[PDB]
Order: sequence, then C-alpha cells, then structure tokens
Amino acid sequence: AAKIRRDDEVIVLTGKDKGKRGKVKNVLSSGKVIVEGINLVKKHQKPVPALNQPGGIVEKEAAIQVSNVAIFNAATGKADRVGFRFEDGKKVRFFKSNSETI
Amino acid sequence: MKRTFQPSVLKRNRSHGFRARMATKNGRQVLARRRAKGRARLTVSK
Amino acid sequence: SRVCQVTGKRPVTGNNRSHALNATKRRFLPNLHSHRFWVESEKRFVTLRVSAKGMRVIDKKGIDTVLAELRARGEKY
Amino acid sequence: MIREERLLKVLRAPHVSEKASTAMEKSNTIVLKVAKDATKAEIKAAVQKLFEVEVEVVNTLVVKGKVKRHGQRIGRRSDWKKAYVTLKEGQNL
Amino acid sequence: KAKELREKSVEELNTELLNLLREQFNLRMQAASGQLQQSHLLKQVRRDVARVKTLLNEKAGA
Amino acid sequence: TSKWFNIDNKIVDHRP
RNA sequence: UAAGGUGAUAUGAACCGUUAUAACCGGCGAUUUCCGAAUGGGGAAACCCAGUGUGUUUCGACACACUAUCAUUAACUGAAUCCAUAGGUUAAUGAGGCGAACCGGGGGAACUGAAACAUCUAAGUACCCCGAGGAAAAGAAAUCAACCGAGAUUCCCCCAGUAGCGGCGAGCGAACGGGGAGCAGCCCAGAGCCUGAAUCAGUGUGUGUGUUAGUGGAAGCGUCUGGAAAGGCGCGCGAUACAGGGUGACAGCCCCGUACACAAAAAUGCACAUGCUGUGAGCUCGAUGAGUAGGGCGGGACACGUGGUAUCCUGUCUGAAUAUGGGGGGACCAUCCUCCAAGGCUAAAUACUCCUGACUGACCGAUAGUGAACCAGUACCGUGAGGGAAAGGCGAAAAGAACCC
RNA sequence: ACCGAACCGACUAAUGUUGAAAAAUUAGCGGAUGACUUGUGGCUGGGGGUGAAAGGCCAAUCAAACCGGGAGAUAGCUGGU
RNA sequence: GAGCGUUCUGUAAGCCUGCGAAGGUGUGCUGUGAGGCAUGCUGGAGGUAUCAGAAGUGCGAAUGCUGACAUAAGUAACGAUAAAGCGGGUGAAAAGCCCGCUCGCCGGAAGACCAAGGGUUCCUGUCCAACGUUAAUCGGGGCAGGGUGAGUCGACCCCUAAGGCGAGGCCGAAAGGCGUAGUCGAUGGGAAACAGGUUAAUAUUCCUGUACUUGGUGUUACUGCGAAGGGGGGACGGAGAAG
RNA sequence: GCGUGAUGACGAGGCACUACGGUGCUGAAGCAACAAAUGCCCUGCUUCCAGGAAAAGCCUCUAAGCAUCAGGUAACAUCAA
Ligand SMILES: N[C@@H](Cc1c[nH]c2ccccc12)C(=O)O
Ligand SMILES: [Mg+2]
Ligand SMILES: [Mg+2]
Ligand SMILES: [Mg+2]
Ligand SMILES: [Mg+2]
Ligand SMILES: [Mg+2]
Ligand SMILES: [Mg+2]
Ligand SMILES: [Mg+2]
Ligand SMILES: [Mg+2]
Ligand SMILES: [Mg+2]
Ligand SMILES: [Mg+2]
Ligand SMILES: [Mg+2]
Ligand SMILES: [Mg+2]
Ligand SMILES: [Mg+2]
Ligand SMILES: [Mg+2]
Ligand SMILES: [Mg+2]
Ligand SMILES: [Mg+2]
Ligand SMILES: [Mg+2]
Ligand SMILES: [Mg+2]
Ligand SMILES: [Mg+2]
Ligand SMILES: [Mg+2]
Ligand SMILES: [Mg+2]
Ligand SMILES: [Mg+2]
Ligand SMILES: [Mg+2]
Ligand SMILES: [Mg+2]
Ligand SMILES: [Mg+2]
Ligand SMILES: [Mg+2]
Ligand SMILES: [Mg+2]
Ligand SMILES: [Mg+2]
Ligand SMILES: [Mg+2]
Ligand SMILES: [Mg+2]
Ligand SMILES: [Mg+2]
Ligand SMILES: [Mg+2]
Ligand SMILES: [Mg+2]
Ligand SMILES: [Mg+2]
Ligand SMILES: [Mg+2]
Ligand SMILES: [Mg+2]
Ligand SMILES: [Mg+2]
Ligand SMILES: [Mg+2]
Ligand SMILES: [Mg+2]
Ligand SMILES: [Mg+2]
Ligand SMILES: [Mg+2]
Ligand SMILES: [Mg+2]
Ligand SMILES: [Mg+2]
Ligand SMILES: [Mg+2]
Ligand SMILES: [Mg+2]
Ligand SMILES: [Mg+2]
Ligand SMILES: [Mg+2]
Ligand SMILES: [Mg+2]
Ligand SMILES: [Mg+2]
Ligand SMILES: [Mg+2]
Ligand SMILES: [Mg+2]
Ligand SMILES: [Mg+2]
Ligand SMILES: [Mg+2]
Ligand SMILES: [Mg+2]
Ligand SMILES: [Mg+2]
Ligand SMILES: [Mg+2]
Ligand SMILES: [Mg+2]
Ligand SMILES: [Mg+2]
Ligand SMILES: [Mg+2]
Repeated sequence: AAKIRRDDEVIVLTGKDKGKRGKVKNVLSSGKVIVEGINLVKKHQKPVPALNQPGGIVEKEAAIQVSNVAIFNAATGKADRVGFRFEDGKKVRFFKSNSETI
Repeated sequence: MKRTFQPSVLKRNRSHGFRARMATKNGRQVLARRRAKGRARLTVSK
Repeated sequence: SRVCQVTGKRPVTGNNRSHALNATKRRFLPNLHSHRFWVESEKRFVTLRVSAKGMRVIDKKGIDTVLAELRARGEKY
Repeated sequence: MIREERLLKVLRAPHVSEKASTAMEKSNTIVLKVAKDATKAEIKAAVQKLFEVEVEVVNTLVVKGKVKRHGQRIGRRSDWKKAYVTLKEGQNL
Repeated sequence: KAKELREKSVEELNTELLNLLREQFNLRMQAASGQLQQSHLLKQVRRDVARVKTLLNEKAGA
Repeated sequence: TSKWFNIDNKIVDHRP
C-alpha cells in the first residue's frame, strides 16, 4: 500500500521549502505528489484564441517527491513515519513513535 | 536503352511469389531463412 | 528404388581402387530381378522384385513364410 | 432474410461534402460511409428498414487509403466503402 | 450489471441484445454527425453488448 | 567503376 | 490488492471509482475475422468458386455444420472369371507443418599440408537428406585377461605422444592395465501345479514440497556551506536487515527494498500412500535364434594405407556344425583358458540452450558491446537468393521563454 | 524481286569522353512480303543451357553467372608494425 | 639491462572533492628521457595515494577503416540553337505565377484514348524552411479537405493452347524424376447500351430519352424429355485483284 | 441505303448577370452533287505451296432412366444480375 495518500497533511523534509506544511491535492503515478501551496513555479502561459485567450504569467504548483514529503503527526507537531497494521481485518496506517492509528 | 528490369506483376508473382516459394522444396527453406532473420516482408507479394 | 523386397538389400557405396590406388566413389548394386512366384495358399502368382540371394531365401524358407514377414513389415505386394 | 444484427453492423456513418450535399438537393440521394464487407443488397435492406424510407437502387465504391507522413514516419489511412443510395422521390430525409 | 443480466432468461437476453445494438447504432450515427459529447456511452454500450454475448454463450452451455 | 581510357587497349598497351 | 484509474509518443475531451463489480496482478473459462501444414475445389498468400444436410423466411434469401490426402482396422459393395482377388463407398483412430543446439543414420567435397603432386592428409570435416528424444546412442560378454583373475553400457584423469600404421614422408595414433563419477537387471524362442501374487502404465483419492498473485518488515535530529544535504561538525538509535536502486551533491535510520516470519479460492509438477483397469510372479521339466557362422571375389571400419594381418560390416557367389557342438585368445597348427552369435527391453553418471527467474564479472561503455542502447533486420540496395546502415545525454523539476521592438 | 517512309538495324564522319547518355546525338547509310519484325505467356541452369560459331549471350558481370557457406583457403610475395 | 605512462583488481566503508572531481585550455617550476608537480580560466561530480596484480597498454605512414573539414574555386556548369516582347493584377519583392495582345515551335505529334507499369502524382484552400541546377507569390514540394457511382466497359465466370501441378502409378541411396484420370493456365473462343446534359475533380457508371441480354419463379397452350455418349458448327494460311 | 427512334435533342448567334472565372433564357437553315479510304461486305473471291489452333457456349440424335409426373417449346407477369 501507499504510505502517503490523497488529502493528507504533510510536511516537506527536503527541498526549496523545507519545513512548510501543506495538504496533498493528488498523487501521480510516477511517485510524485502535488502539495497545495508548496512548490510554486512561474509558468508563462501562451494565450490561445480557441481556448484560454488571456495570457500573463501564472504561478502554479509543481510536483514534489513522495520521498521528500513526510506525514505530519500533529500531536508531537513534527514529521513522522508510517507503518502498517491489521485491525479487525483492515490494513490500517499508523504513525510510528507513540504508535497512534491515523 | 532497354534496361534489364521490364516490370510485370504477373511474372513477378509467378517467379518469386509465396505460392511458388511453397511449391518448391527449397523455396520453403528460403522462407525459413527469411523468417529466422526476421524480415518484415518475406516474398515480393507485399 | 533398387531395394530387394525380401532381404532388404539396397545399393551401398565404396571405392574404385586402381593400380596406383586412386580412390573414386562407386555403388554396389544388388542383383535385383522381378520374378513371379506361384503361391499355392492363394492359387495366385505374386510378382516380387527380389535379388538372387532373396530367391535362395525364398526357396529355403517357403514363399508363405516370407509373404507373412512382408505383411508384418507392412509393404504391399 | 438479412438479420438485424447484420444491418445494425453494416450501416456506419453519413457522409458530408459539397458533392454529397449537391446529390441530396438534386437527385434525392444520400451518401453513406459503409463497412467494407457489406453488399448492395445489405445496404439497401439496412437503409430501407432503419431509416424507414424506400430505396430505388444503391451504388457502391471503395475509397482507397491515403499515404501520410507523421514526423517522417510513414503511415496509411485505411479503406472504407461509400454508398450512394437513391430514394423514390417522396422520402426526403 | 452481470448478476442482474444473469438472472434473465434467453428471450429476455436476446431482446436486451437487440435493444443494446439499436442504442449502439444511434450513438454511432450521432457521433459521426457531430453530436454526442459523451463518448463514455459508446464505450459502455460496446462492453455491455460483449457482456450480453458472454451470458448467451454461458446459457447455451458451450 | 573505372575510366574508359584505363579500360581501352590502344592507350593502355602504349609501350609493349 | 487498492485510492486512485481509462497502455506509449501525448496533451486534451467525456468520465469511472474512493471500503468494495474502478483500475492493476494471478488461476480457470468464453470469443478468437482472413492467409498460413491449410485440409471442400482453385489460386498471382491474406482472394475466387462451390457440393451436401439441417433450421429460418417478409419468398428477395439467410445462418450453422460437414466435405483434403495417406496409413491401419471394420462394415457394405464388387470386375476380366464360376467361387475369390484387384477395385469402389462409408465409419473410427493416427500422421503431415514449425523449432536454436545436442543425438542416431543414409550420402559426402575441396582449398590446404606434404615446402611440386598422384597413395596419404585436410576428413568422415563442411554441406545435403532422413528420423527421434528430453536427452539420444550403447548396454548385460560367442568380452578381456594370462594359468592369477576381472565381471553390462556411458563419461573424466593416466597409461602415452608409448606400441604400432606410414610415398616408414607429411602426419595418424591405440589397447592391456590403473584412479574416479554412476550403478540394475531382465524377457520371448514352451508345457505343467498354483494364484494372480513381485514389477510396471493410465485413471481417480489423501499427505508433504513447491510453481503461477501477494502481506508484514527495524532505527535521526540540530547546526554551517550550499539552488538543493544524503556532505562538514556535534550528539543518538537499529542490525538474523551496512545486498541493491531512487530521492535537487556521497543516506543503515526519507522512499522502494533486504535478513526474517507468513500467505492459495483455482490449476499444475514432483516424492509418497491407496482403489480400479491392463499386465503377469514362484517352482519343475524341456528348448537354446540357418541361407546364419565360415569360405572365394570387390570394398569399407578398426590407430593398423594388404602388408606376415587377426577381428567386425557386406555388394556378388556358395555354405556347415548344431551342447557328443561352436566362437575368441592378432598369419597358422597343437594344448590350455574363457565365453555362447545368427531375437529383444532397460534408469544413472554424459551432450546442448530458441526460452524462463535470480545472482555474478581485474567484461564493453555509443567508431566499443549484439548488425541493432533510438519504432533495426528498419531505411536503402538487388529481378531474386541475399546484403544491410547512420542515429544515445537540456534541466533537479518544463519552471520549454507571457509581453514589447 | 526493285525504289522508298513506319518498323528493324548499325557502314562512314564530326561532337561528346569528370558526357544530355556506364555506348548516345547530328548528317548521310542497309533491309523493308520475308531465313521479317513485334506484344503477352511458357520452357532450357552453370562444366550446364543456348549459339546461321564471335568463346558470343545467360539481368551494366562470362576461357565457366550470382548468392551464402568450407574460410580467418593459401601466399617462400608486397606494404605496415 | 633498467624504466615512464594508460585502463582495470586489492590495499580502499580509507584519502581528496560543491570552500569545486574528471575532462578542456594557458602559465610557472622540475627530471638524462618516456614524464611529473603547482596554479589561473572553462567545467559541474567524481578522482585516487603507496606497494603489489592483469593487459583490448602507447600510431605518422599499411593506394589502412569511419566521421568532419580544406584545396583546385566562387573556377567548369546550370541538361537540346522551338524565341521571346509589352500592359495590368497579386505580393515584402515578378524575366519565370495569373489575365490580355502580339511573336515563334509541333501538328502520323511535342495532339486525343488506352493496355503494361506506377500509386493519390488528380481538384480545391493555404505555406515557401527543405526539394526545383536561378528567384518564386508557382509546382508533380509541405499541410489539410474533397474526389473514382456499372445487369451492358474490364476483371471475376464457362472453355481450352504452349506449358504447370498431378490421386493411383512407373522409377530413383534419401531428397526427388516422369506421368494417366483430373485440375490450373490467355496472349485466344463465349450474352447484352447508345445519343445528349452535368461536377473544381467520375461517367458507355449519375440524370433525361430510347433500348437490349441471360437466368430463376408463377399462370396459359401444346408436347416425348433426358449424356459424361454420336453428328454438325465454333474453326482459322500467304499473296493478289476488283466491284 | 431507306423508314422509325426524332413535333425530341443539338444548334451560329442574340438577350441578362457576373464572385468577369462562367452561368440563366431563347434559338433560323439543318439539303444536294462530287471525290473517297489502309475502314466494312470480306472468317469473301481468284491463285500458290510452305498445306494453314483446341475445347466449351450453340444446334441436333438417342442410351440408362421417367413415363397422364418430371422435363421441353411459345406467350404474359414478376424478380434477380
Ligand atoms: N569513350 C567512349 C567509349 C567507351 C565506353 N566505355 C569504354 C571502355 C573502354 C574503352 C572505350 C569505352 C564513351 O565514353 O562512350
Ligand atoms: Mg443505375
Ligand atoms: Mg463498382
Ligand atoms: Mg489447397
Ligand atoms: Mg480450401
Ligand atoms: Mg474452380
Ligand atoms: Mg513431426
Ligand atoms: Mg589441389
Ligand atoms: Mg602442397
Ligand atoms: Mg607451400
Ligand atoms: Mg534408448
Ligand atoms: Mg576361472
Ligand atoms: Mg510490503
Ligand atoms: Mg522498512
Ligand atoms: Mg546533515
Ligand atoms: Mg551536481
Ligand atoms: Mg545362441
Ligand atoms: Mg562373412
Ligand atoms: Mg579371411
Ligand atoms: Mg566370428
Ligand atoms: Mg582365431
Ligand atoms: Mg553501435
Ligand atoms: Mg560520447
Ligand atoms: Mg525493392
Ligand atoms: Mg525484297
Ligand atoms: Mg545485332
Ligand atoms: Mg561497327
Ligand atoms: Mg542515324
Ligand atoms: Mg537491296
Ligand atoms: Mg529498300
Ligand atoms: Mg579465338
Ligand atoms: Mg550483360
Ligand atoms: Mg574452373
Ligand atoms: Mg579448411
Ligand atoms: Mg586471407
Ligand atoms: Mg576514469
Ligand atoms: Mg583502485
Ligand atoms: Mg592497440
Ligand atoms: Mg591519429
Ligand atoms: Mg613509422
Ligand atoms: Mg582555373
Ligand atoms: Mg575561365
Ligand atoms: Mg560559364
Ligand atoms: Mg534548361
Ligand atoms: Mg510583366
Ligand atoms: Mg523564360
Ligand atoms: Mg501568357
Ligand atoms: Mg510550323
Ligand atoms: Mg504526396
Ligand atoms: Mg495540379
Ligand atoms: Mg525568399
Ligand atoms: Mg530555390
Ligand atoms: Mg502537391
Ligand atoms: Mg495439360
Ligand atoms: Mg503420388
Ligand atoms: Mg509431372
Ligand atoms: Mg479451366
Ligand atoms: Mg484475353
Ligand atoms: Mg478527367
Ligand atoms: Mg496495307
């Protein structure tokens, strides 16, 4: 199973923006996630009269590695690691380091 | 000047076609060699 | 083919060796002849391509025995 | 008898062009792109029973593929059959 | 769709197949004429025709 | 291939 | 098994799915156009044309199935010819074609070496053809040995580059015996007591071990340089896990993993145990493979080139003894020794890799390594067999340059 | 049979000879109802075919085609090291 | 006889290195030489001491192999000695494109239709990078869209020639050679459509008008029908002459 | 050749627009003589020697067989190509 999933609260371990927190918007197949408000890039959008005729420079979010983002504990207030357990037949995910089920 | 290739599809197919290759025993060997090489086109038909 | 129906003799290869020992390939052919044998069990004449050694085998063993052997080996006659 | 399975499979598409529009407005003819293994009787039965019109005759022709180039990689657009179906003066699809 | 298609008899399956084929023809003509923004209907009808054929073959027992 | 004045015989065999 | 997904260049549109019919992976099934052994006839492969039998029609027609040849067996029918045979028709069973190499067999070169060349070598090699298998072949002494003995076949190391063969040149080159790998013996040629008993094949049924999907899998922070820390410095923790890969620079502790412990509804391999079918063991008496062994002529195989040449095979011509007999012991004779041809079956050790998985490398790194790291047997060339390339790298992430001249 | 276009051929001269062309152009030249010429198709295969015979022709190749193989033949010879 | 260097293995989970590695390009020092050392600039992530070990270990020559780039040189040439001139249009630009008026060339062809062969080159819109021996607004170039309509034309189909294959068969070490019954094989024999009109692009195919052929079914009338067999026909040369 | 097909079609031009490329409407005479093919009668006729495909379609006769049935001929209708 995947340790970091959609709509989690994550904290960036390494990169331009180490320490910033964010919420995962969607997870790509290539092991990359898009976290809202984290990895901002300045796209120069080309205006097209058929569709989206405004131009301008647009600041959007780019993909960051699932290895680079780590789950946020929110109890100890810092990053944590996720294991897997069986509770009542369901494979559930839990923070290590005080062993609390997510 | 009259050159050596005066083309004709009928003579081409009766000479080098797939059914002539299967008709002679060594033509089947030719097809075996070409399949073992991996040709896109075995005979002159396509 | 030049194959005896009874004894199975077929051509074999050898050499011509001359006085200077020059070796060139050659074939030994069996002494094949097409002979009509009178079979009494069927009141019939059966034609066989048989060598003279095969004819001697016929005369020793009996035509019925070798016809049974030929039928066992499966070849027609 | 030609089965409804066969009819619903053989009629593929309408055809739009200047010549098809002229044929419609002049000779009461519709132009249909048709699957290749369909015959004249099959096209006539399919049109007559699915469009609820009546057919005088049908004319078929096979449209050949086109050799195209996509980034210096040669390809071959495929064949299809085209059918000119003539109607009996009072149908007007 | 599979179980409720399986809980039908052969005549119901054949007329379901004919209805699905009629819908397939209508969708194909609309998409060729320049309508039918919804192509998932084309895919769904094709796969459902395949399902109906599968159940017909199983009910015939081959 | 080859030049015609090299294939020729009257000029190639010039000094026999 | 899952919170994501609708294969790639390749975005986009329309959507499906989020606790279980999304998607993905595995077992079993279903569909599987046309050509191709192609198999209903034909054919310029992917096309043309049918015959027959069922069933349906809106009376226009439509759907499905079968129809090749050869071999064996059986039925029916049946000539010259009176029975019979030859033949014909049908039914059932089997075969055909493809595949890298290894294996058995039928044919079989030459360049070359001899410092020329012819016997000889190259060489029973290359190549052609036939057939079979997971291996094949060979195999249970008419074998060797030496007066002592061994005990089927196969493969490796010695014997030994020895004895021998040899225009006694070039070259070819054993065996006896010894050390190992592996071990296994039986049946018909025929009658009787006896019960179907040992041993093998198919078909089921149980137990293990797998194979085809998978699950869990430990332990890190602060600070400085820096675009970015995995790097420097300080201080901790795991280790049956420091194999390997990725992550914005070099990570045991960020991710995938690894050691380890588990997992199978369904199909299948193997080793057991157990039913049915087919098969027969044990004991007594008897029998002991004939155009054969051998011989004359011509060849071939044995390291052995006809030589003093044993032995094996046979194209031609002959031709015994047959257990009170016969073969071999390197011309041949006598004595002695040892074995029993003219019927057959048999595992292992051994040979190879088109293909599958894992791991390795004092192997290569884009003129190298496959011809081919890239849509390569492609483009192109030739009527055809056939020949046959070039061409890898932005960046960490497209943030791939809005807008103005 | 004769003269002469189509058609078949190729006697002479010049041009061209890295050409417009791996055999032609231009101006003249020979046959032109015959042993003629031509279209489509078939057959003959490499020590072989075919040859009104030149060792001519057999796919721009012929005192023995082309393709793959024995093959890395051999080279007391030349070049390079 | 003694050595330098290069690639790779061990020493090496060591040492140097984002405070800048290899590589590239200069400078300075140094050894008898092959060479070494230090550093500036580009580079942007690897390199390797020391002592041993293994070699795809060192290139200027082979009419050497592969790529790149010079030279002759802005030289020869620009492909029939049938021939061009002007006005207007479009365009950034016109000797070449479009339209017009002249001029010239072919006219048993340099005109029109096919078979063979090719495959979208046909027509329309747009573009001028590359192709076109110059330019290009043009093209048989790029891109996109359209276009080929059959009972009568041709194939398919019936029938055979040369010849091919060939159940059985005869023959041959094997493969295979020939060949009967058959079955293929046109370049030949076999039924039937003409005139006018239309599209930017098809027409004996579409439309208008007027026809023709073969076969199946069903009524009517008369009636001996039937082949794989017999006969006729199909069915055939060269030249010439005239109506 | 003639009649019919054809009181039809086509027709020089004239009239009107034009996106000046071409469209829409109407339309008189529409005969005779002569010359004449290498084309047709002619797969003919005359002549010559070198003596000039095959099979099916087509017409016709019967065998086995069917025998007031099938089947055949002639007309009409419809369908199909
Ligand atoms: N020189 C002349 C003739 C020619 C052609 N090939 C030849 C070969 C050898 C001698 C002369 C020639 C030419 O070019 O046409
Ligand atoms: Mg019509
Ligand atoms: Mg058509
Ligand atoms: Mg066939
Ligand atoms: Mg068939
Ligand atoms: Mg046929
Ligand atoms: Mg087989
Ligand atoms: Mg020699
Ligand atoms: Mg020699
Ligand atoms: Mg020599
Ligand atoms: Mg065996
Ligand atoms: Mg003893
Ligand atoms: Mg896991
Ligand atoms: Mg883990
Ligand atoms: Mg750190
Ligand atoms: Mg870096
Ligand atoms: Mg014995
Ligand atoms: Mg003997
Ligand atoms: Mg002897
Ligand atoms: Mg003996
Ligand atoms: Mg002896
Ligand atoms: Mg390469
Ligand atoms: Mg490189
Ligand atoms: Mg080609
Ligand atoms: Mg004359
Ligand atoms: Mg000549
Ligand atoms: Mg001459
Ligand atoms: Mg001339
Ligand atoms: Mg003369
Ligand atoms: Mg003359
Ligand atoms: Mg001579
Ligand atoms: Mg030639
Ligand atoms: Mg020779
Ligand atoms: Mg050799
Ligand atoms: Mg050599
Ligand atoms: Mg290096
Ligand atoms: Mg090292
Ligand atoms: Mg070297
Ligand atoms: Mg160099
Ligand atoms: Mg030198
Ligand atoms: Mg000069
Ligand atoms: Mg000059
Ligand atoms: Mg000049
Ligand atoms: Mg010019
Ligand atoms: Mg001008
Ligand atoms: Mg000009
Ligand atoms: Mg002009
Ligand atoms: Mg003139
Ligand atoms: Mg094109
Ligand atoms: Mg054009
Ligand atoms: Mg320009
Ligand atoms: Mg240009
Ligand atoms: Mg074009
Ligand atoms: Mg014939
Ligand atoms: Mg045969
Ligand atoms: Mg034959
Ligand atoms: Mg025929
Ligand atoms: Mg013809
Ligand atoms: Mg045209
Ligand atoms: Mg004439």
